[PDB]
Amino acid sequence: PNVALFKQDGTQNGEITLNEEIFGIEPNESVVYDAIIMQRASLRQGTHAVKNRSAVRGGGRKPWRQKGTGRARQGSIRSPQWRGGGVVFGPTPRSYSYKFPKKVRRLAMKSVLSDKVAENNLVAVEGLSFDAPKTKEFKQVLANLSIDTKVLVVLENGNDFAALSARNLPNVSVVTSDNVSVLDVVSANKVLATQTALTQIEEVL
Amino acid sequence: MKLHELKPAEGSRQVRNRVGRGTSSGNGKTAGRGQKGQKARSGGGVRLGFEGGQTPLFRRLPKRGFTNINRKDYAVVNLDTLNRFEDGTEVTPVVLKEAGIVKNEKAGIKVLADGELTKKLTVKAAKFSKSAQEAIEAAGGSIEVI
Amino acid sequence: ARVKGGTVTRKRRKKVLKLAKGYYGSKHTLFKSAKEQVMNSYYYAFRDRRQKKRDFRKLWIARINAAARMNGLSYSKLMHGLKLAEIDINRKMLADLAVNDAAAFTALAEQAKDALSK
Amino acid sequence: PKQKTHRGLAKRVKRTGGGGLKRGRAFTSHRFHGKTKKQRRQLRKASMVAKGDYKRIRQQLARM
RNA sequence: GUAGCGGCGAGCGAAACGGGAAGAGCCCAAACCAACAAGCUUGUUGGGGUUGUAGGACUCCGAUAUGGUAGUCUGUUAGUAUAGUUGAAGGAUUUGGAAAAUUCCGCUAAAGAGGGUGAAAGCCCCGUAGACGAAAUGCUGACAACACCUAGGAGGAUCCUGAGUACGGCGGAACACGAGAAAUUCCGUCGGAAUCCGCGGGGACCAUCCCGCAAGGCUAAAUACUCCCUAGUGACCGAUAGUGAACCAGUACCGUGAGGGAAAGGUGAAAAGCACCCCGGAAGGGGAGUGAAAUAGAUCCUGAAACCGUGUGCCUACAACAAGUCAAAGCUCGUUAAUGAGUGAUGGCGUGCCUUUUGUAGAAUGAACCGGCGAGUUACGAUUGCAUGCGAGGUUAAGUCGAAGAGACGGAGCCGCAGCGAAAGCGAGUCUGAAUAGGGCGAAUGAGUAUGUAGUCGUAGACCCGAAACCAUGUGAUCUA
RNA sequence: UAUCCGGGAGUCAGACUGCGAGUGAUAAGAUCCGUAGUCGAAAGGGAAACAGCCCAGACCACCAGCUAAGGUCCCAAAAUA
RNA sequence: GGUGUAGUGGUAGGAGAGCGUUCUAAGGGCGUUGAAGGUCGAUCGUGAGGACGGCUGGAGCGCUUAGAAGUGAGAAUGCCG
RNA sequence: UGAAAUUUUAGUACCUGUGAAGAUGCAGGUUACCCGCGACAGGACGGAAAGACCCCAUGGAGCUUUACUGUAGUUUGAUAU
Ligand SMILES: [K+]
Ligand SMILES: [K+]
Ligand SMILES: [K+]
Ligand SMILES: [K+]
Ligand SMILES: [K+]
Ligand SMILES: [K+]
Ligand SMILES: [K+]
Ligand SMILES: [K+]
Ligand SMILES: [K+]
Ligand SMILES: [K+]
Ligand SMILES: [K+]
Ligand SMILES: [K+]
Ligand SMILES: [K+]
Ligand SMILES: [K+]
Ligand SMILES: [K+]
Ligand SMILES: [K+]
Ligand SMILES: [K+]
Ligand SMILES: [K+]
Ligand SMILES: [K+]
Ligand SMILES: [K+]
Ligand SMILES: [K+]
Ligand SMILES: [K+]
Ligand SMILES: [K+]
Ligand SMILES: [K+]
Ligand SMILES: [K+]
Ligand SMILES: [K+]
Ligand SMILES: [K+]
Ligand SMILES: [K+]
Ligand SMILES: [Mg+2]
Ligand SMILES: [Mg+2]
Ligand SMILES: [Mg+2]
Ligand SMILES: [Mg+2]
Ligand SMILES: [Mg+2]
Ligand SMILES: [Mg+2]
Ligand SMILES: [Mg+2]
Ligand SMILES: [Mg+2]
Ligand SMILES: [Mg+2]
Ligand SMILES: [Mg+2]
Ligand SMILES: [Mg+2]
Ligand SMILES: [Mg+2]
Ligand SMILES: [Mg+2]
Ligand SMILES: [Mg+2]
Ligand SMILES: [Mg+2]
Ligand SMILES: [Mg+2]
Ligand SMILES: [Mg+2]
Ligand SMILES: [Mg+2]
Ligand SMILES: [Mg+2]
Ligand SMILES: [Mg+2]
Ligand SMILES: [Mg+2]
Ligand SMILES: [Mg+2]
Ligand SMILES: [Mg+2]
Ligand SMILES: [Mg+2]
Ligand SMILES: [Mg+2]
Ligand SMILES: [Mg+2]
Ligand SMILES: [Mg+2]
Ligand SMILES: [Mg+2]
Ligand SMILES: [Mg+2]
Ligand SMILES: [Mg+2]
Ligand SMILES: [Mg+2]
Ligand SMILES: [Mg+2]
Ligand SMILES: [Mg+2]
Ligand SMILES: [Mg+2]
Ligand SMILES: [Mg+2]
Ligand SMILES: [Mg+2]
Ligand SMILES: [Mg+2]
Ligand SMILES: [Mg+2]
Ligand SMILES: [Mg+2]
Ligand SMILES: [Mg+2]
Ligand SMILES: [Mg+2]
Ligand SMILES: [Mg+2]
Repeated sequence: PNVALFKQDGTQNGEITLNEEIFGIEPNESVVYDAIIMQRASLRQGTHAVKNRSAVRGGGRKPWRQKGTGRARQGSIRSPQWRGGGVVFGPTPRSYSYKFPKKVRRLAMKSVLSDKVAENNLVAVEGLSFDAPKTKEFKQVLANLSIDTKVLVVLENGNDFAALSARNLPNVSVVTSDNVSVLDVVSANKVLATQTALTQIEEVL
Repeated sequence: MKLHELKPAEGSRQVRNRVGRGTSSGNGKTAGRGQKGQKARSGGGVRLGFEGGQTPLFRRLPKRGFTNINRKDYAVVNLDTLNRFEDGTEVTPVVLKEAGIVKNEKAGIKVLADGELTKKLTVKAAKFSKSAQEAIEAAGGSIEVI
Repeated sequence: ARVKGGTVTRKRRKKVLKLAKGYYGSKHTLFKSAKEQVMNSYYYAFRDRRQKKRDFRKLWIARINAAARMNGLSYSKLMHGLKLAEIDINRKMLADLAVNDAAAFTALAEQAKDALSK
Repeated sequence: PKQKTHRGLAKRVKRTGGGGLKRGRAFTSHRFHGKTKKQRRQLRKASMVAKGDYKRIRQQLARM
C-alpha cells in the first residue's frame, strides 16, 4: 500500500509505496499464532535433569531380608518412595525447537508486517542519521514522530550510531532489516523503519 | 495478533489426558488397564503378532518369491502430464526434472498412455508403451529412445 | 518445572474437617475418619430427604385418624368420604385443622359422613 | 529408534494397490495325496489377509 | 529398517551411489654406485629410489633452477591469558523505625545487564556501555633466520619392485552374513607360489573385460570426552528438593574388612544479644530496658496438623451407641442479616473406608494418628483423529551464516502421482491360462504431503514398589573347622 | 434402529431364581448345559434381619397427591371392615 | 434465546467439557496505608472449587490471554519426621 | 524413674436367628445406674511370622542318572619339532 514518509525532523514528506505481496496481504491469524509459539519454544534452553533410582548415590544392597522382619518389602534405600530416593520420570534434557514449512514461515512474516501497516502502526522515515550516538537525540526523534508506545526500530545494515543511540531506551527494540522476526514485529506496538530498511525487507521477502 | 490475546485455531490443540489422578476422571486407580492380567502390568503385553502360542499367521503362510538383483524400475509418466507442455516442445528427462514432474527418474523415464495426448511433442525417454508411442505419433509428434 | 505440594492439600482437608465439626472426637479431629463419616453423612442425608416426606405423611395420618375416631369415624372412612364429597384438602392441612381448628375438622367430618351415606 | 519390519511377514506377504496384503495359501507344501484336485487347484490361487489378522499385524509392515 | 542374515524363530542388520564438515601428502626395502672392514662375496655407512596411463636402476641427453615444509624453547614483532584504572545523571514531599515506595518537579543514557543498600533505586554504592592498562611468565599468529624436502626428455638389452610371504588343507574368529553356494579379512597348525608374457580383486568357480599393485613405515583437519580453570546461560531445584554432603560430609555412626552411610539452613535493618531490680542454689521466670515489633530472646522469620492442657455456653449417672443423619422441646448466643449460630433431652432410620471378589459390616486384605514425599514420563519411529500451509504435488536432512534464537541458503534425499507378476517383463492394465474365456489384484471411482496437537502402539527399565535367585571383581581363618 | 469403514478399550473366576435336560442318590447353597430374569454394575418398597426372591430403575427441591409388591389389633402407616 | 417432546442408576471401560497447582510470555494491576502464608466466619457456584471480612504475618502476589509440566494422595505390612 | 508389641473411628452386653453359611456392632427379644481397683483367660476366627502343609508359576536353588547337549581331565592315531 502507501505509507506516510517522515523526515527525521518529524515533518512529513511525500508518501511511499510498499509491495502489496508483503505489506498488503490479509493476515493469517492462525499462522501467526503458530509462528509465535514455535519461536518462543525455540528460545527454550531445556537444560534440566533429575536423578532416577539408578543415578542416585549408593542404594545397592537390599535394605533387609525379604521376609520375617514384618516390614514392607524393599529393594533399595533409593527407591522413589524413599526419602532421598530417585525421581520417577521427571524433567530430562531435550530440545523444544521445531520448524514450520518455509511457506508457513513466509506467510507468518508477511501477515505480521501487513497487520502493522493496516493498523497504521508502521512509521516510515526517510533516514535516521546521527553524527555521534546520543540516546537523548534519538528520544527526541521519537518525540518528533509522536511515538510513545513500544517501538521496533528497523535499521539497514551499517547504521551503527542509530542503533547505539536507540538501544538503551526501555520502550525501543532495535533490529537490522536483514535480521527481523515474527516475534519482534508482534511484540512491538509500533514499527519505525527507515526507507532503506523497508527496501531491504521487501527484497528479503 | 497481540501477545496478550493469542488464540489457537479451534481444534488445533488438545489437552493431554492424565491417568491415575482420581476416580471421577474416569481413569483413576487402574488407569484404564482393567484388573490384573498380563496387560495390566508395567511393560506388560505380548509382542506384536503374538497369538498366545497358537501358530501365528506368518508361520502358517509360506515364503514366496525372490528379489531380482538386476531389477529395473522406471519413473512413469502419462499423456495427461505431457499435455502440460506446448506444441513442438522437446520433452526430455532433464525437462521433466526441471518442471518438477519427475523428481526421481529411477532407472529412467517410461511413458504410459493413461491420459489423452493433445500436443505435438518430441518425447525422449528410456521406454515407451506401445499405446503411448502410438498416441504420441497420432498427435503429430515423435518418440526417441534415449 | 517442579510443583511442590503447596497448600491445596491443606485447603481440601480443612473443608472436610469443617463439614465434620460437631462429630465425636476423632471423627471431627482426624481427616481420614472425618472424611469417612462425612461420606456416610451425605449418604444418610440424601436418604433422609426422602424418608422425611414419608415420616411426616405418616404423622399426619396418625393425627387425622385420632381426630376422625373422636368424630365417630375411621381414617379410611373419612378419606373415602372426602374423596366422594370432592374435598381435596391434603393430610397436612387436615392434621393442622385437627390439632388447631377442631370445629373446622368436625365440619369436614360431617360432610364426609354425609357423602358416605349417599 | 526406527521401528523394525517383521522379516518373516515381509517374505510371505505383498502390499496391493488398495492397501491390502496379498498372501500365499497354506497346505501347499506336501501331502497332496491327502487333498482333492479341487482343493489343490483352489489353493494354488493367492488370497488376501483377513480383516482381524491384518489389524493384528499391520504395525509390523508399516514400512515394508 | 532397504539388500541380506536368522531353531528363516526371537531378533540382528549393512555397505556403495548422492549431499556435506575437513582436507595433504610423504618416507623406506630392492636393484645400482662409492667408501670402509673382513672372508671375488659380505656386513656397515653414504649417495640413488619409491611406482600401475607400470615405476626405478641402467644408457643417452639438459638442468644445476623452480617451489614447498606436517621442522627449531633461533630471534624480532603483533596480539592474547594471568592483577587493575576510568567510567553520566535527584532533590524535596506523604507514610513509615528506616524510602529505593507515593507526589512534585528535574537529570543521564554507547551505561534502563545485574547485585547491595534499614521496603520496590536508570541518577546512593558495587557495577554496566565505553575508554584505558602489564614490570614478570605463559600461549598464539606473523616476519626473518636456520633446517629439511623439490627436477625435465628419450631407450629398453639386462637388472629391481617387500617369501616361509601370497595362497591351500584343517580348526576357530571378524565381516549385518550363525558354513551356507561363500567371497573378503584375521588367528593357530601343516603344506606352500609366481614374480611384469607377472600378481590381486570385481561375493563359490572358470573365461573375457575392467580396476588395482599386497606381504614396510609415517601423516595434520574435520570426530570423541571434561577431573579441572575462566565468563556466562536456564518456562532447572529451593533445605524430605537440589550433589550423599548449602551447615567443618564421605564427617558422625555401623562393620574385622572390603564396604555402607546420616541428620543438621533462616533472631534483628543494626546485637542495639535484655544494664539494674525481684523469686530462686541454679535453671527459669516477673519487672525495667534495646528494638518498629521480644507471642523477633538466641529450641529465636512465618509457626499448620497430630498430641497435650487450661477456662466454660450447652448436654450427660435406666443406658445396648459404624456414633451419624432426619424430626425436635429446652437453654445459650447475635452472623458474609441469612425463612441465623452453638448445644441438645427425646423419637425414626442406619453394620466404617480401601482392596479383592459370584458375593465382604465382614470373623478376608491394608491403614496407630498427623504432616511432608510417593506411581503412564521423555527420546526416536508407526498409525489414526483434529488443525494449519500448500496441493498433483508436498517437503527439506546433514551442513554454512546468525544471539545456544528466528530466519536465509542447502532439492541430496523421503512420501504421493500406476499397477500387476516370484521374475523376465508388460503397463490402465497386468498375472494365471492354449484362450479375444473366466477369475485375482488394480484404473474408471484422485489427494497427497510438511508441521502442530491428541489417542494408541513399537524400541528403550517404559506406570510405581517387591523376589528366591544368576554372573563378574574384590574383602574376610581376630568367631569357628 | 440395522450394515459397512476406522480410533479406543475392557471382558475369557461369574452367582442365584424360575423353567427344560444330563452327572449325582430324580442329594447338596453340588456340578454341566439350554432358556428368561435379577445381582454382577441397582439405590428404593415387601420378604423380621437376608447381593440373586416379589414390586420397582434414584438428574435435583417440596412438612403435596395416586398407586405396585406387601399390608391395615399394638410395636408400626392403614379395616378390631 | 423461547416452546414442545424425550431422556438424565452404574463397575471394567470409551467420549466430552471443566476446576485447581508451579512456572514462561504479553497486557493490565496489587502491596510497610501490609503480599504470600496461617487462622476464624453464619459467603458464592451444579462439581472440582472462588470471593469477601476479622486476627496473625512481615515482602512479595494476583488478574486476562496463550504456553510448559517433577500438576492434585487416603490407603502400596509405602519412605522420613 | 519409666518402655513395648498392638492400634480404621469406637458411647465396645446376653440369647435365638440372619448374613461370605461361626456377630460387641445386623433382626427380635432379654438384660444392664456412672467410673474404677485386684484377679481369670471364653471371645475379639486375639498379637507375633505376605502358611513351611496342599495346589499353582511354562519361578529358583542343591542333588542324582543308562535324560539331552557340552566340557576339564584321561587315552589313541596323524602330523610338526
Ligand atoms: K484402556
Ligand atoms: K505367501
Ligand atoms: K502342506
Ligand atoms: K533403517
Ligand atoms: K522361536
Ligand atoms: K632422493
Ligand atoms: K542506600
Ligand atoms: K539497583
Ligand atoms: K607476553
Ligand atoms: K566366509
Ligand atoms: K581395483
Ligand atoms: K516475629
Ligand atoms: K473443652
Ligand atoms: K438419633
Ligand atoms: K487371614
Ligand atoms: K484374461
Ligand atoms: K482381468
Ligand atoms: K491437509
Ligand atoms: K499427526
Ligand atoms: K520406566
Ligand atoms: K508406555
Ligand atoms: K582362627
Ligand atoms: K439357569
Ligand atoms: K509423576
Ligand atoms: K501410609
Ligand atoms: K467374609
Ligand atoms: K481371654
Ligand atoms: K537352598
Ligand atoms: Mg504438550
Ligand atoms: Mg470408569
Ligand atoms: Mg483409590
Ligand atoms: Mg489392583
Ligand atoms: Mg481375573
Ligand atoms: Mg485384563
Ligand atoms: Mg504348542
Ligand atoms: Mg503431597
Ligand atoms: Mg412417596
Ligand atoms: Mg479333506
Ligand atoms: Mg559510576
Ligand atoms: Mg523517584
Ligand atoms: Mg559372525
Ligand atoms: Mg591357514
Ligand atoms: Mg583372495
Ligand atoms: Mg562376479
Ligand atoms: Mg589401470
Ligand atoms: Mg586427527
Ligand atoms: Mg522449610
Ligand atoms: Mg539434602
Ligand atoms: Mg506473633
Ligand atoms: Mg518462631
Ligand atoms: Mg429399667
Ligand atoms: Mg437419666
Ligand atoms: Mg471366595
Ligand atoms: Mg493392620
Ligand atoms: Mg590370620
Ligand atoms: Mg453353584
Ligand atoms: Mg467383578
Ligand atoms: Mg436392591
Ligand atoms: Mg455390595
Ligand atoms: Mg433413571
Ligand atoms: Mg391412597
Ligand atoms: Mg396404627
Ligand atoms: Mg507462591
Ligand atoms: Mg506428583
Ligand atoms: Mg500418611
Ligand atoms: Mg444361614
Ligand atoms: Mg450366628
Ligand atoms: Mg448400631
Ligand atoms: Mg492371629
Ligand atoms: Mg502367602
